[PDB]
Amino acid sequence: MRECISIHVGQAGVQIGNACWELYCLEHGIQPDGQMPDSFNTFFSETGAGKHVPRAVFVDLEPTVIDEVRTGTYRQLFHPEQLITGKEDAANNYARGHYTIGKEIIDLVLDRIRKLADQCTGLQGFLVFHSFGGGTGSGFTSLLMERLSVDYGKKSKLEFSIYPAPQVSTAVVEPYNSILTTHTTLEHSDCAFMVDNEAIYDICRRNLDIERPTYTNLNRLISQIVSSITASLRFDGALNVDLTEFQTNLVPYPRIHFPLATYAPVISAEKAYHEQLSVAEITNACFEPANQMVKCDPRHGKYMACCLLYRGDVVPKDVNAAIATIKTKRSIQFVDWCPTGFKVGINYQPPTVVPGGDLAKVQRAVCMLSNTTAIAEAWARLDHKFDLMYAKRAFVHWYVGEGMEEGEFSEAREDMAALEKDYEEVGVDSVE
Amino acid sequence: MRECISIHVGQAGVQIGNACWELYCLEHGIQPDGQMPDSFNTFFSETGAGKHVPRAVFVDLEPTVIDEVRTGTYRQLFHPEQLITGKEDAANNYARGHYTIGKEIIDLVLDRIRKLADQCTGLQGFLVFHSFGGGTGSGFTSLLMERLSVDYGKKSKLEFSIYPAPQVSTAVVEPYNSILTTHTTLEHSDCAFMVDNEAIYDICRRNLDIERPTYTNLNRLISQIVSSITASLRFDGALNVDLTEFQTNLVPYPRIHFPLATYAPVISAEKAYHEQLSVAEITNACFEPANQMVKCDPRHGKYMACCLLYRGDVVPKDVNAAIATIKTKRSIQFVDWCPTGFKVGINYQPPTVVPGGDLAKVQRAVCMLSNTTAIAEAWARLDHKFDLMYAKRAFVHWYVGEGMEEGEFSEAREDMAALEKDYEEVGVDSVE
Amino acid sequence: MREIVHIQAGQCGNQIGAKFWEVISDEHGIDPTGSYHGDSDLQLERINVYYNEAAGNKYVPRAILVDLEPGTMDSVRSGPFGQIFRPDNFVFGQSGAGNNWAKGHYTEGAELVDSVLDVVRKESESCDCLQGFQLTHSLGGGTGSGMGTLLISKIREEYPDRIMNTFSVVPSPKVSDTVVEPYNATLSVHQLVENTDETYCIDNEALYDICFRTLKLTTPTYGDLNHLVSATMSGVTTCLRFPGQLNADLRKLAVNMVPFPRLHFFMPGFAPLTSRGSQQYRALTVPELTQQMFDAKNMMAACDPRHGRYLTVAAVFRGRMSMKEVDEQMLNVQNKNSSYFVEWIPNNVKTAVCDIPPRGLKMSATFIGNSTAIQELFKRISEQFTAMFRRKAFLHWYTGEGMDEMEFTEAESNMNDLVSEYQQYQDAT
Amino acid sequence: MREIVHIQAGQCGNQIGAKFWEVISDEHGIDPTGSYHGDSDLQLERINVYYNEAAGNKYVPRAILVDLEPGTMDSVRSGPFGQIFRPDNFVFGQSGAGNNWAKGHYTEGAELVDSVLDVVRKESESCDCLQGFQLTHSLGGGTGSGMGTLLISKIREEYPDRIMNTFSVVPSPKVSDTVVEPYNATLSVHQLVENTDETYCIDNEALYDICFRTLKLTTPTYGDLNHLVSATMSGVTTCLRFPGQLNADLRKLAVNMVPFPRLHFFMPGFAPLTSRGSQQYRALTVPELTQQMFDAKNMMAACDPRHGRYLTVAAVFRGRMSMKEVDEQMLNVQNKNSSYFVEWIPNNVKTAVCDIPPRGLKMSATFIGNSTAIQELFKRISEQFTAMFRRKAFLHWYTGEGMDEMEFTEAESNMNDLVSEYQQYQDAT
Ligand SMILES: CC(=O)O[C@H]1C(=O)[C@@]2(C)[C@H]([C@H](OC(=O)c3ccccc3)[C@]3(O)C[C@H](OC(=O)[C@H](O)[C@@H](NC(=O)c4ccccc4)c4ccccc4)C(C)=C1C3(C)C)[C@]1(OC(C)=O)CO[C@@H]1C[C@@H]2O
Ligand SMILES: CC(=O)O[C@H]1C(=O)[C@@]2(C)[C@H]([C@H](OC(=O)c3ccccc3)[C@]3(O)C[C@H](OC(=O)[C@H](O)[C@@H](NC(=O)c4ccccc4)c4ccccc4)C(C)=C1C3(C)C)[C@]1(OC(C)=O)CO[C@@H]1C[C@@H]2O
Ligand SMILES: Nc1nc2c(ncn2[C@@H]2O[C@H](COP(=O)(O)OP(=O)(O)OP(=O)(O)O)[C@@H](O)[C@H]2O)c(=O)[nH]1
Ligand SMILES: Nc1nc2c(ncn2[C@@H]2O[C@H](COP(=O)(O)OP(=O)(O)OP(=O)(O)O)[C@@H](O)[C@H]2O)c(=O)[nH]1
Ligand SMILES: Nc1nc2c(ncn2[C@@H]2O[C@H](COP(=O)(O)OP(=O)(O)O)[C@@H](O)[C@H]2O)c(=O)[nH]1
Ligand SMILES: Nc1nc2c(ncn2[C@@H]2O[C@H](COP(=O)(O)OP(=O)(O)O)[C@@H](O)[C@H]2O)c(=O)[nH]1
Ligand SMILES: [Mg+2]
Ligand SMILES: [Mg+2]
Repeated sequence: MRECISIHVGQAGVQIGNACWELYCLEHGIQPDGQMPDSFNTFFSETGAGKHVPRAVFVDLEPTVIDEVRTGTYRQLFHPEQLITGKEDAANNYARGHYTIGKEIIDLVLDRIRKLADQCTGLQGFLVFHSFGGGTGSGFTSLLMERLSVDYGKKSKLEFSIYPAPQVSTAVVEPYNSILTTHTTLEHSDCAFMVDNEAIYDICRRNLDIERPTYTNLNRLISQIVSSITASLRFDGALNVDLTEFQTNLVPYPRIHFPLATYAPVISAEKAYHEQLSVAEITNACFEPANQMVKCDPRHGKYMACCLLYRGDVVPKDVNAAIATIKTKRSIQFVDWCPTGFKVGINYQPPTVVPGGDLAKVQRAVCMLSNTTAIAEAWARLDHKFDLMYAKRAFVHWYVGEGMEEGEFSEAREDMAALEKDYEEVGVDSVE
Repeated sequence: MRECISIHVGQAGVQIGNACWELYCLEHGIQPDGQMPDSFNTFFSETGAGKHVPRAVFVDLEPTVIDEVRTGTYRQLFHPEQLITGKEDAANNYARGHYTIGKEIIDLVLDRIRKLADQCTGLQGFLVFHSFGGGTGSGFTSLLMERLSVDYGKKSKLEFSIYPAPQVSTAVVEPYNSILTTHTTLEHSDCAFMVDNEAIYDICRRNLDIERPTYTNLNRLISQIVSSITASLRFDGALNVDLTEFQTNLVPYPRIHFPLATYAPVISAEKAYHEQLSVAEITNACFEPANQMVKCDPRHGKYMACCLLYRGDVVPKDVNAAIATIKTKRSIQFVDWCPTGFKVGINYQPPTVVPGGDLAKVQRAVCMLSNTTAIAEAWARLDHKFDLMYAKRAFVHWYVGEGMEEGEFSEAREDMAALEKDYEEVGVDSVE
Repeated sequence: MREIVHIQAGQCGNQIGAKFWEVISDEHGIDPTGSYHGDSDLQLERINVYYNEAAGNKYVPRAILVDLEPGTMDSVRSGPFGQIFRPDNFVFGQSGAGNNWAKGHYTEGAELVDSVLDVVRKESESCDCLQGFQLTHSLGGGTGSGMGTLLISKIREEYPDRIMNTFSVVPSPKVSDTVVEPYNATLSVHQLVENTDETYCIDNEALYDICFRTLKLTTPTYGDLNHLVSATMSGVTTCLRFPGQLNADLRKLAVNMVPFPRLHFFMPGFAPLTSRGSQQYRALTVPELTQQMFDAKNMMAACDPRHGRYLTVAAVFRGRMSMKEVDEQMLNVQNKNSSYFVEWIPNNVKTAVCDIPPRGLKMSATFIGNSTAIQELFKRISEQFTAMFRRKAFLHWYTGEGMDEMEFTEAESNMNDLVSEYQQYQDAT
Repeated sequence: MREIVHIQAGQCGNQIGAKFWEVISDEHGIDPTGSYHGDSDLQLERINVYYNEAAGNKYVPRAILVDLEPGTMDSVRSGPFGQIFRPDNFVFGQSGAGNNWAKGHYTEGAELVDSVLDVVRKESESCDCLQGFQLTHSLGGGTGSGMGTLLISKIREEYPDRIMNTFSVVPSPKVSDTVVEPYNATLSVHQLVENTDETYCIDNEALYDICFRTLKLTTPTYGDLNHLVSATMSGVTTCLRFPGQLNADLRKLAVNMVPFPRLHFFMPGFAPLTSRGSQQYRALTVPELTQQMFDAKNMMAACDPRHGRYLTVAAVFRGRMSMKEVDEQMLNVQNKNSSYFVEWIPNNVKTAVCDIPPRGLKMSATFIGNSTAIQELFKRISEQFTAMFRRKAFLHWYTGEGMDEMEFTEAESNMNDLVSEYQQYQDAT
C-alpha cells in the first residue's frame, strides 16, 4: 500500500538494476518468470493472474544494454512498454543529454511514470539510479529531475548517484559532466547518495580477497545497500523507517544534501567463521575509514547526521551500547551545533545471499547513511579539475555546438564555489 | 424479436462485412454452413429446418468482391437472392453512382429490403456500411438514403462511414465525392459514425506491434466496434442500450450528427500479461488522443456527448469511479451548456477472439462513441481541398457528362460552409 | 382487506420488482413454484394484500409489468422467480422508448395505456377493499418517466381516494446516465406534484456510498443495490401485514408526513447495516438502531440533512422491543438536534411498531424522513435544465413529437415554485 | 460507571497498547476471540470500564488507534490479540508523518482529526458516566507528537471536567533516535502543559537499565520493554476495577499529586522486580516492596531523585496486606530521607490499597512520584534546543509547513518558565 517506483537511467543504472531486481526476487521467492510457488506490495503490482511485475522504468539512449534484459534470463519479468530505448547515445555529453537527444523522448518516459503513479495510492517517492560521468546519467537525469519537481513536487525523490573516482576516471570529460549535472539537480533533488567505484575495489580486495573483480561483483554490494534501505517498506520491523524520514533527518540545510553510504560486514565465505560478529563488533567497522565507500578521509571533516539501518537478529539494547561507545571516541567527532546525530532503524529480516555470489550468509548487517563535511575536500578537487580544462577552453566546441550558451559554465562554476564556502560556514563552531 | 437488418454498399462495405459476419457466427457458435450444433433472433431469420441466414444485403456495382463471397468459405450462409451485383463499377464518380448506373438497380435493392422488412416485426433500424471515397459507397449510398427516408422514415438509420484520411488518399477525386455525398445524406441520415484508415495504421503499429497490416487486420478492429454496439440486442446486460437510444443521446442539433468511434484495449498477445486492465485503467485509454481512430486533436475541440459501451466482467460501481476522474482532468473539457455528457452501457458477455487473429483474449473492453467539435477542423481541411481543385474546374467534365448540372457544386459547397459556421456557433459559450 | 396493486415501469422498475417480489416471498415462505412452504402461521394471516390465491393452493403476485420492448421482460420471465408471475400481466410494446420523455408519454404511451388499464381494472375489481397503488420506475429513463407518469394521470382520474405513491429513482449529482435527464426529470416532476400522495426520492449515488463505506463490498452489483431499495419498501407496509403494539399503514403515513399538499417528497433510510464479519463487534439494541437512522451517510437520497430542516419524521420499527427505550431515543434526537428540526411543529416524530422482524434478524427499523434538504436536489436539476434549454439543444427530439416550448416553461415554472416553498419554510419559524 | 476511553497514537503508542490490552485481558480472563473464560467472579464485576459488552457475550475494548500510514496498523491486526479490536476504530492515513512535528500537527493532522473525533464522540456517548481519557504516544516521533497533542487540544475544548493523562515516551540523554527530537519535544511540551491534568514521563534509557541490571536479561526486546510500561498502567487503575480497604482512582491521584496547575509531570515506578531463578533467595514482604520503590535504579525516567526534592508521592498497593506494616514503611522512608522531601508539605505520601494482586503474584505495588528532579530532563532538552535553533538548522522542514519563528520562541519561553518553577521550589523551604 506504500508503493515506491524506481527509475534507472543510463548504462550505469541498468547494470545496477539488474543485480537489484535479481535480489528482490530472492527476498520474496519470486520466480524469474514472474510467478511464485502482501508484504511485497510496495515493489510489485499484481496482475489479474498469479504474476507480479516490477515497478521499474529502465531508460537508456543506446540500445545495447536494454536488449540484454530483453534477451537474458529476466525476460518474462518486465513490462515491455517500460524498457525505453533510444536511437543513439549521448556519448559523454551533457548537452546531448539535456538539449539534443533528451528533448526527443522525455515526453514518452513521463507518460510511463504517470501511468504507474495513477495505480499507486500511497506513492512515497522516486529512486533514480545514474552516474555523474556518463552522458545519459548526467544529461538525461538533469532533464528528468526538472519535470518531476514540476509535476509531483511533494514526493521524496532520491538518488543513488555514482560519484566520480579521485584517481580512476574513464571518460575524460567527467569534470565537465559532474559540474553541469549538479547545478541542475540542486533545486530539484532531495537526498542524493554517493557511491564510488574505486573504494569498492579497495574493499573487495582487502576484505573479500578478490583480486579480480568485475562490474557484476560491484553491483552485488551496491544492491545490498539498496536492499537495506528499502527493507523497512517490505518487511515488518521493531523500529521501522520511511523514505520520507531520510530527507528529514539527514539534510540540515537545503543546499547540503549529499550523504554517503557504508555497508558492513563485508567478509568472505571462509572468513564467516573465526569470529562472532556482534552488533557492537560490526558497528565499529562502519566508522572505520577503511570501509567507507567514498575515497575521503572522515577525520578531515565532521559528521553532521548519521543514519543506521540494522537488519536481522538485532537486540535493541545492545545497539544502545554500541552507539554510546562511538560517541566516546576521539577520532570520530561531530559538529558543535548538533548534539543528537543518530537515526536508528531495526528490521527483523536477515540479508539473504544470492547464489553464485561472493558474500557469506550472516545473521546481521548494518547500512550506514552518513552526511559529513569530509566530502567538501572532494568537491574542491573536482573544481580544480574543472578550472584547468576550462581555462584552455578544451572540449567546449562539443558543448556549444549542441545548443548551449558558452557563458553557462560561469553559472555552474560560481554556484559550485558558493556551495564550497557553505561547508566552510558549517565547519566553524558556534559563539560562546 | 427486435430485429435489425444491415446494408453493405460498395467494396469497402463488403470487406468490412466479411469480418463482421465472421465474428457474429463465433459469438453464437454458428457453423459456416448455417448450422449450429433465441438471443440471436435479431440478426438471423430461422428457416423451417435447422439453418439460420444473415439479415444482410450485400450490394456492389462491380462483380469482383461479391463473387468472392459466392465462392469463398462463407458460401452456404447467405441467401443468393441478396448478393446483388452490377455490370460495371461507378469508378470513383458520384454522378455514375447517383444518376447513370445507380438508377438501374435501385428498384431491385429496395425490393429485397422491403421483403426483409415484412417478416420482421420489431424492426429497429438500418446499418449502412460504405466509404466516402468510393464511387459506389458515396454515389449509390446517397441514392439509397433518399428512398429509405421516403418509405420508412421512423427507423433509426445508422452509418459506419469510412472518413477520408488527412494525408493518405488513394483516389484523387475524394475531395469531390465527400462533399457531394454529405449534402445528400444530411437530410436523411440519423447518426453517421466516422472511422479513418490512417489512425488504425497508427494503432496497429504502436500497440499491436504489427509493422505490416493489411485490409484484413483493419477489418478485424472495425468489426469489434460493430460487435460492441450491437451487443446489447444480442445478449442480456445489466444496463442495456437500444439503437434508438444512440440518436437521442448523441445528436444535440439536427445538423451535427457526426460522432467518432474509439475502442480499447487494443494490445498484443504477449502484452496481455504484465498488466491487469481494470475498468479504471482502460477507460483512460479511450480519452487518450493517441488511441482516437480519427486523426484529429481532441484538445482543439470540446466534447458534446459521449457514449460508453462496456462489456465483459464489468463492475457498475467502479465505472462510476472511472468517469468521475475524467471529469476532474483539465485537458478533457466539455461544452458550457452541457452538464451531463455521458451515456453508459454495460453488457455481460466478454468480446471473443477470432482464431487466426491478432488481438488477445481479455475479460473487458470499451467502445466509446464520442461526438466532439474537434472534427470541425477536419471538415475545413476538406473544404480547402475542394476549393483548390474546383477553382481550376479540374475533373468536372467527368461529372457534367454523366447527367449533372454544373451549378450543383455551389449548392453543396455553400451548405458545407454553412455547416462549418454551425460548429462556430456551438464553440462559443453561454451568456452570464 | 386493504390490498395493494403493484405497478412496474421502465427497465429499472422491472429489475427492482424482480428483486422485490423475492424479498416479500421470504417474508411469507413462497417457493418459486408459487405454493406455501412456510412454518409460522402468521404468514398466511394477511397473505391477500400482495397475493391472490389460485386453484390448487398456489399464490400469484398482484403485479403489473410495463415496458416498451420485449428485452427485459424476457430476462425476468427466464430468471429466478419469473415463473411466479401471471403471464397475462406482462404488458409490453415493440417500438421502445429510445430514452425519451416525448415518445414515452405522447406517441407510444397513448397506444399502450388502454391495454394497461384493462389489466389494472381487472386487479381493481378482484380486491375486497382496495387500499391503494404503488409504482416503481425511474425519472431519468424514457419509459419510466413518460409511460410512468401517464399511468398516474389516468389512475387519479378514476381513484381519487386511493393512495398513489412512487418509489422513483432520482438522478445523481456527479455522474449521469441519461444525457437528457434534466429534460426527463423536469417534465416528470411536473406530473408527480399534482397526482401523487407521497413520493420516495432515491439516488443511486447515495446507494454506492453505503455499499462501500458501510457494508465494505468491493464489488457491488445492481442485484445488491436494488436489494436495499426493496428492503425499505417491505419495511413500509410491514405494519399492515402483521399485528403490532402500535400499528400503522400507508394512509396514516400519508397524513402525518404531509402538512401541505405540494410537499410530499421524502428520503428513505434503513437500519441496521453492518459488514459481514464485523457484526460480532457490536451490540444490537434500540440506541444502536437510532444512531444509524439519523446520520447523513444512511440516507438513500444524495442530500445532506444538516443544511435544511426536517418537517416530519416517520420511524417504523420491527420486532419485539420496548416503548420507553424507543421514546428514550426518539425524544433525545429531538433535544440535541434541536435546531435541525422545524419549530412550529411540536413532536414531529411518528412511531410505528411491528412485531415480526425480517427473516433471521432480531429487530430492525425504517426511516421515512421529510426535510427541506431536498431543495438542493431540485436546485441542482433546475440549474441544469436552464443551462440546456436556453441553447435549445436536444429539443428537436421533443418538438418532433408534438410538444410546444410553453410546455417546458410550465414545468420550469412549476419546479421553481416548489423550490420557493422549501426555501420559505426552511428560514421560517 | 467511571469508564475510560483509550487513545493510541504514533508507532510507539500502538505497540504499547498491543501489549497493554494483552495485560488487561489476563486480569479479566479474555481469550483472543473476545469471550470470557475466567474463573473468579470479580473479573466481570467492573468489566465495563475498559470493555463494551457485545451481542453473543463477547467484549470489545474501548480503544481508538491512530496512525498516518497503514504499516503498523497492519501489523497489529495480524498479530495476536489483533482480532479483539473493533475494525471501525482503526483510523489511519496514507501520507505518513515523515518524523516531523509540522506535518503531524498542521498539514495532515488537521485533515484527520475530524475522522477521529467522530469516533471519540461515539465512544463518549456510549459510556454511562465517563471518568476520563488516557493517551499513549511519543514525544520524539512525528505522529505521536503532532497528531497526539492536536487531539488533546480538541478534547479539552469539549470535556474540561474529564481527566486527560498521557503515558508519553520522553527522549533519552545518551542515545537519540530522532535527530530533530529537541524540536519535536519542545513544541509538544508547550501543548502538554496547558491541556493535561497529569503526565507520566517515561524514558527508554531507564528501561534498558532495569532489563539488564535487575532482571539480568541478556537480550531484551521492545516486547519486554513495553511490558513494564503496561504493568505500570494497570497498576494505576487497579483500585477502580476492584474493591479495596482504601480505594483510589484517577481523580483522587489528580488532586493529591498536583499542588500547582503547571507542575504535573511524574516519574513511574513498579515493584517487585527480580530475576527468574533468583526469586527463591528473597522473601516477599512489605519492606521488600518499599526498599525497591525508592532507590534511583527503579525509576522509569532517566533522572536521579537524589538531586532534587519530592513534592508528593503516590503509593498504590495491590493484594492482601496490613495497614500498619504499610505505615511502618511509609513513615520510615519519610524520616531517614528527611532532607530529600519538601518541608512545607506535611505527610506528602498518598496510600492506596487494592485487594487483588496480578495473576500469579502474591502482592505488588506501584510508585507514582512527583519531584523537582525532572528539571534536569527539561534543562537537557532546552540546552539542545537552543544549540540547534541558533543556527536555524533543520528549520525549512518547519517553515515549509506554515510556521513562524515566533512559535519556536514561545515554546522555548514556556519551557524556561517551567524550569524556573522547579528551580524555585527545590531551594524553597
Ligand atoms: C446470520 C445473519 O443474520 O446473517 C445475515 C447478516 O449477517 C447481514 C450481514 C445481512 C446480509 O446481507 C448482505 O450481505 C447484503 C449484501 C449486499 C446487499 C444487501 C445485503 C445477508 O445477505 C442478509 C440476510 O438477511 C435476511 O435474510 C433478511 O431477512 C433480508 N432478506 C434478504 O436479504 C434476502 C433476500 C433474498 C433472498 C434471501 C434473503 C431482509 C431484509 C429486509 C427486509 C426483508 C428481508 C441474512 C440472513 C444474512 C446475510 C446472508 C449475510 C445485511 O443485510 C440484510 C438485508 O439483512 C447486511 O446488513 C445486514 C447485516 C446482517 O447481519
Ligand atoms: C511463578 C511466578 O509467579 O512466576 C512469575 C515470576 O516469577 C516473575 C519472575 C515475573 C515474570 O516476568 C518476567 O520474567 C518478565 C521479563 C521481562 C519483562 C517483564 C517481565 C513473569 O513473566 C510474569 C508473570 O506475572 C504475571 O502473570 C502478572 O500477572 C503480570 N502479567 C504478565 O506478566 C503477563 C503478560 C502477558 C501474558 C501473560 C502474563 C502482570 C503484572 C502487573 C500487572 C498486570 C499483570 C508470572 C506468572 C511469572 C513470569 C512468567 C516468569 C516478573 O514480572 C512480573 C510482571 O510479574 C519479573 O519481575 C517479576 C517477578 C516475578 O516473580
Ligand atoms: N557502479 C557502476 N558504475 C558503472 C558501471 N558501468 C559503468 N559505470 C560507470 O558509468 C560511467 C560511464 O557512463 P555510462 O553510465 O555508461 O554512460 P551513459 O550515461 O549510460 O550514456 P553514454 O555516456 O551516452 O553512453 C563511469 O563512471 C563508469 O564507472 C557498473 O556496472 N557499475
Ligand atoms: N476500412 C476499409 N476501407 C477500405 C477497404 N478497402 C477499401 N477501402 C477504402 O475504400 C475507398 C475506395 O472505395 P471502394 O469501396 O473501393 O469503391 P466503391 O464505392 O465500391 O466504388 P467503385 O470504385 O466504383 O467500385 C478508399 O478510401 C479505400 O481506402 C477495407 O478493407 N477497409
Ligand atoms: N438502481 C438502479 N438504477 C438503475 C437500474 N437500471 C437502470 N437504472 C437507472 O435508471 C435510469 C435509466 O432508466 P431506464 O429504465 O433504463 O430507461 P427506460 O426503461 O427507457 O425508462 C438511470 O438513472 C439508471 O442509473 C438498476 O438495476 N438499478
Ligand atoms: N519503549 C518504546 N519506545 C519506542 C518504541 N518504538 C519507538 N519508540 C520510541 O519512539 C520514538 C520514535 O517515535 P515513533 O512512534 O516511531 O514516530 P512517529 O510514529 O512518527 O510518531 C523514539 O524515541 C523511539 O525510541 C517501542 O516499541 N517501545
Ligand atoms: Mg551510456
Ligand atoms: Mg469500389
